[PDB]
Amino acid sequence: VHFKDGVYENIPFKVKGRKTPYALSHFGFFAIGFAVPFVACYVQLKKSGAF
Amino acid sequence: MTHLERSRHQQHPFHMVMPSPWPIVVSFALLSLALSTALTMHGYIGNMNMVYLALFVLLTSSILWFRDIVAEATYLGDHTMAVRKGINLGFLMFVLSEVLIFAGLFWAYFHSAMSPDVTLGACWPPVGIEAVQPTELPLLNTIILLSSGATVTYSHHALIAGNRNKALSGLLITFWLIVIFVTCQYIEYTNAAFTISDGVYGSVFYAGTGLHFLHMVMLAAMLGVNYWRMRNYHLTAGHHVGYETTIIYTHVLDVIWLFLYVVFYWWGV
Amino acid sequence: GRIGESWVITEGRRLIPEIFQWSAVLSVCLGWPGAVYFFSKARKA
Amino acid sequence: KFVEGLSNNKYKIITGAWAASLYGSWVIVNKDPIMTKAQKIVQARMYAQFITVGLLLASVGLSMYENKLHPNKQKVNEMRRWENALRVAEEEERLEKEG
Amino acid sequence: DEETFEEFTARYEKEFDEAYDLFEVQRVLNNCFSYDLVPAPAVIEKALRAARRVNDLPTAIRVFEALKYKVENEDQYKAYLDELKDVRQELGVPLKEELFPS
Amino acid sequence: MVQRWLYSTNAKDIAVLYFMLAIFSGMAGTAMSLIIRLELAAPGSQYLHGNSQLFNVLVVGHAVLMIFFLVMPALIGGFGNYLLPLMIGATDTAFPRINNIAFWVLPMGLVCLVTSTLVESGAGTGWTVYPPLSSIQAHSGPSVDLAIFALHLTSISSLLGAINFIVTTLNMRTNGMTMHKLPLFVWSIFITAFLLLLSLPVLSAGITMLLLDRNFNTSFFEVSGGGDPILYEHLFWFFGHPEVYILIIPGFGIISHVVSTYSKKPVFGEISMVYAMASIGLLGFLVWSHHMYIVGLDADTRAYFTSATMIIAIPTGIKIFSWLATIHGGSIRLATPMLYAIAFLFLFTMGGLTGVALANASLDVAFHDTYYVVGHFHYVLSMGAIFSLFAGYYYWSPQILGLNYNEKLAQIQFWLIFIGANVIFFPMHFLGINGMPRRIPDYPDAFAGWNYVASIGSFIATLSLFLFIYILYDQLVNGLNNKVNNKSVIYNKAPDFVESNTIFNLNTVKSSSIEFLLTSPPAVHSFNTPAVQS
Amino acid sequence: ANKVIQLQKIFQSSTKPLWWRHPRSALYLYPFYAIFAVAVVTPLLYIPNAIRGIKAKKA
Amino acid sequence: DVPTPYACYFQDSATPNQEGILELHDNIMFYLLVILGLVSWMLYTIVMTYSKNPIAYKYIKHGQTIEVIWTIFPAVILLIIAFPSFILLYLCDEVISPAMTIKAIGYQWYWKYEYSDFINDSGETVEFESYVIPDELLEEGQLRLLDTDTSMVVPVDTHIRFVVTAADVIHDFAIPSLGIKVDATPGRLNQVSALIQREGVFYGACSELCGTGHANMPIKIEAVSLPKFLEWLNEQ
Amino acid sequence: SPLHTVGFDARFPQQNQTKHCWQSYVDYHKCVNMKGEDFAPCKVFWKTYNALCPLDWIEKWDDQREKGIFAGDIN
Ligand code: HEA
Ligand code: HEA
Ligand code: CUA
Ligand SMILES: [Ca+2]
Ligand SMILES: [Cu+2]
Ligand SMILES: [Mg+2]
Repeated sequence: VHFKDGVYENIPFKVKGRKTPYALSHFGFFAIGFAVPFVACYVQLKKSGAF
Repeated sequence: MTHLERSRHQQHPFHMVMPSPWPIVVSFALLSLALSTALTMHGYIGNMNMVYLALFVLLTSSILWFRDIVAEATYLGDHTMAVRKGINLGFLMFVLSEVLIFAGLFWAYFHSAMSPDVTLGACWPPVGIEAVQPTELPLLNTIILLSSGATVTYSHHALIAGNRNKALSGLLITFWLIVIFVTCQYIEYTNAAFTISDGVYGSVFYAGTGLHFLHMVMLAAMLGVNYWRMRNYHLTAGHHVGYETTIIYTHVLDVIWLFLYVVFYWWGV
Repeated sequence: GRIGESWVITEGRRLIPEIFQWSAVLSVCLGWPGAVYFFSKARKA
Repeated sequence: KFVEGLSNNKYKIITGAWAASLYGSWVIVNKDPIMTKAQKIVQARMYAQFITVGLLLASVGLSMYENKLHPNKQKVNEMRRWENALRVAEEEERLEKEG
Repeated sequence: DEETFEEFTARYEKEFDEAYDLFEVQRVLNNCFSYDLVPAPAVIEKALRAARRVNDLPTAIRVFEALKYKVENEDQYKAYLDELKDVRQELGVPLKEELFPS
Repeated sequence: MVQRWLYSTNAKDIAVLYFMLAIFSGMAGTAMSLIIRLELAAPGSQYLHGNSQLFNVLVVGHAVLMIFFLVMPALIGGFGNYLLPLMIGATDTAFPRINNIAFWVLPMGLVCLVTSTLVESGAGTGWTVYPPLSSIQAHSGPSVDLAIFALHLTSISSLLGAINFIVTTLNMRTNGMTMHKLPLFVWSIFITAFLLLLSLPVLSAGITMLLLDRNFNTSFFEVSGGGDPILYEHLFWFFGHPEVYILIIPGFGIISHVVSTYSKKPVFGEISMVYAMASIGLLGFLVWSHHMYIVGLDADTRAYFTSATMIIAIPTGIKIFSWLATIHGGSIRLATPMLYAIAFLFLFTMGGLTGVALANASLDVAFHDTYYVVGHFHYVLSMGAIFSLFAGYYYWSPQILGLNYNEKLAQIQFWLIFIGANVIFFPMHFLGINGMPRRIPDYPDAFAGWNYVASIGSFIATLSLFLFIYILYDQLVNGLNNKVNNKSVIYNKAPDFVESNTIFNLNTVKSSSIEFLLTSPPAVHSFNTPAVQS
Repeated sequence: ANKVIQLQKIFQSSTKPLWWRHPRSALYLYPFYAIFAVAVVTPLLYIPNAIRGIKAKKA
Repeated sequence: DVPTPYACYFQDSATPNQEGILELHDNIMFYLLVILGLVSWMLYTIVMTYSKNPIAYKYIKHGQTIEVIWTIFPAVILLIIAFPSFILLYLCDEVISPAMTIKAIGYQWYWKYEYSDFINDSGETVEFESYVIPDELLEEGQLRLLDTDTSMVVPVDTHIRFVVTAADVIHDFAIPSLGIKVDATPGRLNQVSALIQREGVFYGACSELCGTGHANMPIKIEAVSLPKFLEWLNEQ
Repeated sequence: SPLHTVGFDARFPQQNQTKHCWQSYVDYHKCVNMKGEDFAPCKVFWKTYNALCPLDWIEKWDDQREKGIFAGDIN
């Protein structure tokens, strides 16, 4: 398929024309990744009665 | 041809594949298969219906992928000479990877057999294990594989030689001999004394020859699809690459069955 | 011919300060745990 | 005489004979070139393993040529090993009694 | 290259004589100062005349800046400036230190 | 939007999906290492209320995420799939649906690894999942099965991509490019793909053997039944040392590009670098039992393995001396990829010298399963491969994104990670030489002194990672303005000393590969007509 | 029965996606999406019981 | 004999094996420091004299007369560091005429020791399990995560042979100041030797991931003179 | 010194000594059928297997020889 060229069309995510700020998507993409081991820690500590 | 008309083609011999859903569909099928078997192995799912559904979805998605490959190769004319060379090289790297899987399994057999344990009795095959004798049915299984290669060789060279009936019949004989081998392996597995739980001997034996069994049932499947495509005139006299990969596959399953034969049935008894 | 100042002088006056700079950079790059041990209580000071 | 002396080199000569038959039949199948290299490989290999399976049933033929020499092995030199492991315990017991 | 120094000078004299524009004289000057030798006075003279033919003045200043960076001493630089003085004053190019005095 | 990214069939899109997954999983693994290192900061239970199983599960997740979900899909998956077709002049890879499924089987390995963490207790077994600990007696439940399936899906991806790479650079090279005239990064991905193709089968065999042992009552490594776990150690480490050379060889290619373009002179003896990489890849299959020096081998076994582990210091030494020779006599332009490459050239050699300390089995009885080994491999991993990965990002990001990064922030980020990584991983040699064992959540109180300074350095490293996240945000938002103001380096090569500022303007890029000649962000159809080379 | 030219003339002169161009593609493709849609979301429903520790009923 | 805070070197040796391991390590570290000084000096001087170099010598590519030298010179330094390593490797393996055997069996999170020579007047085999003293029952002055309730007592100036195995998973019998590190796998029996040269007490730990009690699994060896060993063995 | 131990044996002079204790066990228990009681050098085998083979294995193998599940030849 012929796809669009340009500067922002090579990324799966939207940066420029958005109704929400981009830093929402950007930093919530990485805070979820930083927060998977904390969800892991929480459920394996609630399973072991420490909470 | 003129510049104006040469400009309406690709300028390079390589297949620019159209976007297709089957990569992500097979990926989700492998996900469902993994998540279903890891929960039915431990009882969090009642029956095997989820694993059966997942394997069925995996198989049908692979079939739709292969259907699109057949459509590209036959009905759109997208497989040039460079693409053929690339497909043959990719299949050769694939069969090298599978020969290396079998080399790992042969390493497992040899590490158990070169100097065995004390819990089997410094013995190979272990005490109480009634080993499969190499003379009765596995000799017939070597014979119907060395003959299946001889059938598929003349089927191939008669496909090149212009003959139609002499190639279809040779392919049919090859396919039926492969399913003769698979039913004989099923008969051996039923009338075998030891099981896969009977120690490390049953482990390594059934691992090696059962991986070969699975490769042979996929070989019977691809011999069947080659018969279908040869009867329905998809395969041609100069452009038959899936047939060629199946011939390579037969002739490597032959030699690894021979190594399985002389190791698992002659040296290891 | 060998016009000008000698090459031992020309390259000694270039290589001499960089030896000392390399010594300083190497000792701060390797002996930086000595600066933690010196202020740790295990030295009893 | 020679028979067991290279019948315990039994599965080390037949794989060498397989390699000899494939890599020897390779030049006879490659001296007349019009086929592609893959067809030459599969036909040379098809001849070569007919040779190794025929030589392997000659292998079992030799296997019962050869042990009418001495009957009932797989134990009659576990006899050897256990017999002298036994009286090498004897050689130690004595001069620790008298040493 | 198993080149002697004399083959270098005779190669680069006729290499500077065959440059025909500003890209070529700057290119040839670059890849003659990119060797492990200060060029001889004759090829520096040929470089000056070549920059005269293309009519670019800062390249004939950058020639002397380059050999200042290229020689080992400042007395080798002053030896170049002695018997390259006649061609430099004939062409009328200034050295960079006397043009931009610090 | 669904056909470009879900149904994808061009390599340059699959590469950025690989890169997004890689940096997501690297945030996950860095969080796991922060939890590990925060628990290890002082003796006694600190943050996880006892619960050493959770510590072990986090160590497993940290190792598996950082190896199989950051470094491999970053280096091979992103940079190879992006750059090897562009540097051999291929329009795309051969077999592109294979190239798409080799990405999309990685989120599925990720979700099964995360639910491996969430089921009964997680698989706390090390990343080398040794039986009988990894069996069904010592690990009851679906944790280890799901971890094994994560390894299966990652091995499927890295085998299919390896086949794809081998065929697409043996078959789709452009019309002047013989094999001797390849770039060094293409040779890196080539040799890496052969190591993958030759080594991933034995790993898949070993962990399928383990899975059948766990669930199907078979006995490959069950002692009461005839097994041997040393067979698992052999079958694992026959993959495990080729795996760590797979991790480093594209780093060698990235460094050989960066060092040459920021020294402004070509690599000293390029074909000997290709020979050295091929010798490392060949000799990496002959050294696997240097991880098994303690298990009880013979003396001649260990003598051969010290010899073979020692003689791989020769081609790596050839590569590193060639890097010093190709920066000698140059015109160094100290940009951020050059800073990362010089830091590679120092810290990788320190890790390799501790590696040749470990190569002696005579001496490895003093260092096995200690934090000395942890120091060696975290040097050559988080300062070899991570530094070459950062170098590749800062080297290719403005070209293949179209957006420049803040240069001062990039150098701040470099100096923070170079300080912080040294502060983590340099005292680990002191701990390991004094006898501190591996994989312990708690230690004797005499090991507190270097553990505290290591976990202080951990915060410097993750602070520089957070700075890198902000650098990505500033590149994606203000990347068109960074070209206009003087916040970024626009040209990675300055003019030569006699090259005018106007004669530089007709020849702005002077590269020996196609990647920097393309249009910024490169076209969806690059190479309509094929590129040509003498 | 040698329909290959007649099928070439359909597959090349078509607008639909390649897995839809055959006339019999609605018979394969519509059941497969339902079977696939249940096959990928039914283990995801059992994921919470596997987290909690609730085994299925067998006796 | 015990780790010290902020240490950076080996523990103090007690066997000839460990005192040879220390000398081989220092001999390797000698040439390693030579090579490190070379490459760090080059890496300093190159980026400090060619960062300010505006003309790059872009025609230096081959260097034939010195590529052979930096291929050959690493090989001879490998040979020099490999000469004593082989001697130590073939010295530490021989277990020749030992005066004592001791079996050490790693169970999950205790060690089980077994003197099996019947040199006693009781004539029976001596076994005991040595558990970590837990943190709440440590009486004052005891070393946390190192002290045990029972101890392994060994005479000095005696060739001892440690036969090491396990029961369920892979453990590691490791004492660094004695310089023994030996994997306890549940299928086989390994052996190491030692000759303790000085009396004292030497600590070690399980250096193989056993599970959730892996940190709580220490080794404690009291080496005494042979009278005191005999009077210890007369009870247990 | 009253201290005496198994010496090294030329059949097994390497690090692994599993087939030292197993071989001396099977050699001891295949004494006393062919050899019998009160035979003076089958305590050589006895000291060799009980000095270096662990108690779990000894009682497992003695249980197995009372089973008929012992994988040696001592009958
Ligand atoms: C890829 C390899 C890799 C990397 C990078 C790391 C990085 C770190 N690791 Fe570790 N580690 C291992 C591989 C790695 N590790 C392995 C294999 C084990 C063995 C497990 C076992 O014993 O079974 C281990 C175990 C291990 C231990 C030993 C603990 C034990 O034995 O149980 C410790 C000690 O604290 C540790 C801590 C850290 C810390 C603080 C970092 C920090 O350095 C993190 C800082 C690093 C960064 C901030 C990198 C930048 C982040 C990115 C995401 C790059 C993004 C850039 C682009 C995408 C262009 N990890
Ligand atoms: C990035 C991947 C990577 C790389 C490149 C290396 C490189 C090397 N490694 Fe390492 N290693 C690992 C990843 C890596 N390693 C991992 C992940 C583990 C632990 C696994 C686990 O247990 O979980 C490990 C552990 C490990 C062990 C196992 C020890 C143990 O577990 O007890 C050994 C043993 O020999 C070893 C040695 C080496 C050697 C000799 C090199 C050499 O290739 C290094 C060569 C480089 C140099 C030698 C320096 C440069 C050369 C010169 C300057 C020339 C002059 C120098 C000389 C002549 C010496 N390392
Ligand atoms: Cu026992 Cu770790
Ligand atoms: Ca702690
Ligand atoms: Cu390794
Ligand atoms: Mg270990």
